[PDB]
Amino acid sequence: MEQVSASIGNFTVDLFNKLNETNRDKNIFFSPWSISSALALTYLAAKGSTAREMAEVLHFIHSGFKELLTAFNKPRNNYSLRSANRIYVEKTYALLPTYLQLSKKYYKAEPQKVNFKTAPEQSRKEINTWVEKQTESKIKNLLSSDDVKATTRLILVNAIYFKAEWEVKFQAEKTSIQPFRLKNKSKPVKMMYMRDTFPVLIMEKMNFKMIELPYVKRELSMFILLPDDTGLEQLERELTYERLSEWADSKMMTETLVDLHLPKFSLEDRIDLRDTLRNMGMTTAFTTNADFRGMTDLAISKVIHQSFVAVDEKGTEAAAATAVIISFTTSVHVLKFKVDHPFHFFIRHNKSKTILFFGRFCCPVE
Repeated sequence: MEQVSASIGNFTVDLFNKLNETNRDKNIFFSPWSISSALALTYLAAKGSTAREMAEVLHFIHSGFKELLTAFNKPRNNYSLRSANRIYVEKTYALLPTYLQLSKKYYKAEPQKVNFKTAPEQSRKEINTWVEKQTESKIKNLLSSDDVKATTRLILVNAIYFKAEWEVKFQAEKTSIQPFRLKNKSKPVKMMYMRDTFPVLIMEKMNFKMIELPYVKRELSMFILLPDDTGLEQLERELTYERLSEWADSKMMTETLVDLHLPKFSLEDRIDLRDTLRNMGMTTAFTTNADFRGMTDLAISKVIHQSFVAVDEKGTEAAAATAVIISFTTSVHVLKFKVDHPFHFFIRHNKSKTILFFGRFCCPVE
C-alpha cells in the first residue's frame, strides 16, 4: 500500500506540471488517483515496451490497487468515493481470460466488448450512460459524437464522483462577498469563514503556510498550500511529492487557533489525456503496434477522464441538513489564514497518504 501511494504521488506532481505547461494561466484540477487506477487496467494488459513506458509514466506489486480500492470503496464510511473506470473494445477483438480473471480480481471491473464497427454513435450512448450510472448521475455526456467513431478501437474512460461533509461545517450566515486578489487584478467571491483549530504549517523558508482542513472523522482531508503573499510560480517549482509528504506528515505541522477565510469555490474538469500521456512518455500504447497482448491477440484510441469538486460550507457535493447550529463565541491570539489569493489544494486519504484530487486555484475568471 505504501509503495503505490508514492507512485501516484509522483505521477500526480508530474501530470500536474505537464498540464500546467500548456495552461500556465488556467486552474488545474484532476484525480491523480482516478487516472493511475484507470491506467493500471490497460497496464495490466500492456506487455513488452508498451509497459516499460507506461510504468515509467505512472511511476511503477499490483495488489496495491486492490488493497486501496477496497479501503476506499469498502467502507471508510463518512465519504463517498464512487468512481467509474472501464475498458471498451470492439465486439471484434479477442479477450484472453487471464486478463479478465485479473481485472475482476483486483479491479472489480470487467472490460466490456462493444460494437464500434457499425454502432459508434450508439456504443457511445451506452458508455456515457454507464458513466452516468456509476457517478450518481453527476457526470453527463462524457463522450462527444467526435469521441466515438468506427475508427475507434479501445476506449478507456475514467471518471469519479465524490462526497464528503467537512468535519466542522462553516456557517452560511458568515459567508460574505469578498475580493479574491489576483497588484492589478481582482474579482469577488463568496468567502466562507470560521475560527477554529487546524493543523497548520508555517515556514518563511519557502515563504508559504499550510493548513489541513479535515473531512469527517479526519479520514480524508483537504490541504491548502497558500503562498504567504499569481505568486504561485515559485512555490510550484519547488513542488515535489517528497516535500509534500515530508510536510503534511511533518511533525512540524501543528494545531493552531485560526481565523479561516476559504473561498466557497468550485472546479470541474474533463481531460482527453491522449496528447498529455503521449508527451509524458506514453506513446506506443496508441500506435497500432501496441503490445496489449496482455488482453488481446489494437491500441488505446482515447482516454477520457473527468473529475470535479465544489468546496462549500459542507466540503463538497454534500447531502446536507445541519439542523441544529449552536456556536459559542467565547473569549480571548489568531493565525490569520486568509485564503484570498492563488493557492494549491489537494485532498488525501490521510490513512494511506493517497492523493485523490489535486489542484491549483487562481482564477474565478468566468
